Amino acid sequence: SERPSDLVVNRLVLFVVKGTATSTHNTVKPLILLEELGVPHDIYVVEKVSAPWFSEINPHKMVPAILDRSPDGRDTLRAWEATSTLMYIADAYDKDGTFGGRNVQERSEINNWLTLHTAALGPTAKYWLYFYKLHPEKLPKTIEKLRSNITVQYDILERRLNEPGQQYLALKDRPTIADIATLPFAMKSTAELFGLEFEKWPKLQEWSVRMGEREAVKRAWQRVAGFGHGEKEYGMLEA
Amino acid sequence: SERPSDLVVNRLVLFVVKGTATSTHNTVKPLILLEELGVPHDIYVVEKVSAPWFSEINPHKMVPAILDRSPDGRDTLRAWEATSTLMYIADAYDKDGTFGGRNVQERSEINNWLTLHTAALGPTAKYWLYFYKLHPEKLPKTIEKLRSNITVQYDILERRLNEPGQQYLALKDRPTIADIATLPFAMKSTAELFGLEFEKWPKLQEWSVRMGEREAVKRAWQRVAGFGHGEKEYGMLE
Repeated sequence: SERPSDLVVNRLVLFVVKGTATSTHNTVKPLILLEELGVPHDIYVVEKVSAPWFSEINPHKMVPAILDRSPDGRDTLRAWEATSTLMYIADAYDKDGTFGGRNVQERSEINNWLTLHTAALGPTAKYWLYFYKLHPEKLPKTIEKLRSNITVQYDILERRLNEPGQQYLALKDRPTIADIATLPFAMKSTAELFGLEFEKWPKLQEWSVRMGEREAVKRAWQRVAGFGHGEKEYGMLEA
Repeated sequence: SERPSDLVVNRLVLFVVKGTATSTHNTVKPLILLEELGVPHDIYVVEKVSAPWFSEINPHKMVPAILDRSPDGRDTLRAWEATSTLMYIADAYDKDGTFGGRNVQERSEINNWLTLHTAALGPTAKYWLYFYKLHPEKLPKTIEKLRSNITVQYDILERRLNEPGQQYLALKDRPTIADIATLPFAMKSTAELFGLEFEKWPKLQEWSVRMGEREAVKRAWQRVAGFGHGEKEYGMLE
């Protein structure tokens, strides 16, 4: 379980895999927040998440994961699970609470809508994709029930965004880590993958377009697609 | 929607349902942290989580949920989703970060092991229980794959608790909201429900017992079992 020669932690390192339509919807989450805050970071493209050295970073053996220097720069720390990477980046780099929440009131709603995604739509979408593509046997009654549960989550988000002045999920005024966490599983392209007509949730669709127009979000989607298709296929990408 | 006349927010209100074997595994989580920190609170036993007035508090229409006064008293705050209720209580009441984490390094590990439960074991256990008991049709291949996924999660927790000096999931020295979130789904009674032999994860079983011996945890289990079975069946308890 020796670390590859090219893995060093001089700044925040974000672990990703080769970019595909179905490999980027969790890794893009911390990348959006890094781009929003302009955090200096490296990208490490993992060839095999099953590799022992990677399990020492993330024992759940998935991307995204982060290695970073401690605030005083003496030690190294780690974040894994997409929602945990958002919480870490906000803690370490969002001192103004622009995306993390400035007070107990803001953080109460951010944590409600962030946790709703982490517990409900996120894992439901993950199980849908697993049974749809990865499970050796096709289980259509299971796939259909998971698809049905996704529409129930879209219904909750739609109700929220129909509330007066509610331009984003947590706060009225600005997007937060709750919006960043939800976006990849609540946009037209992902809805079409699930076999859903996204137009049935108009305020949710409008919200997805508004999030999509943010320069940091555009930069994140642009970059995450390219990782592992460049000059260097695997390992630490050239800064 | 108009609230019941007995629903007033003079302090933290924890929304629960009548105590049964199958109704307490999520509501016990915020109650453990309230007992650990000695947070003043009220208990509201919800008769119907389908009630329109309740969906104004939690749009996911489940317990636990919280109403509380904002620190400055200007707003009524809400928390819903079991993990969010832990985050809220920690934010509002855990001044020293005893359960929430005192520094960026502590919080990085607490949030890792808390989110593992929120995203992996929690929803996996929920889907196992749904397909096992609630789904009109029995889908054994789905139930078996979910049961398998539970054993993989126990394997991860076992690995962690085998690391030198790692007495708790997040921190070596003390339990955190990560441990509180995990306990209800990683103890002998729950393992037995899943048809698993909990002895096959010895360090995880030792950890569950260590958590279980805490006075706050004992009080929380006792109280959550009893809600709705005292003087009052539904509404604000006295």
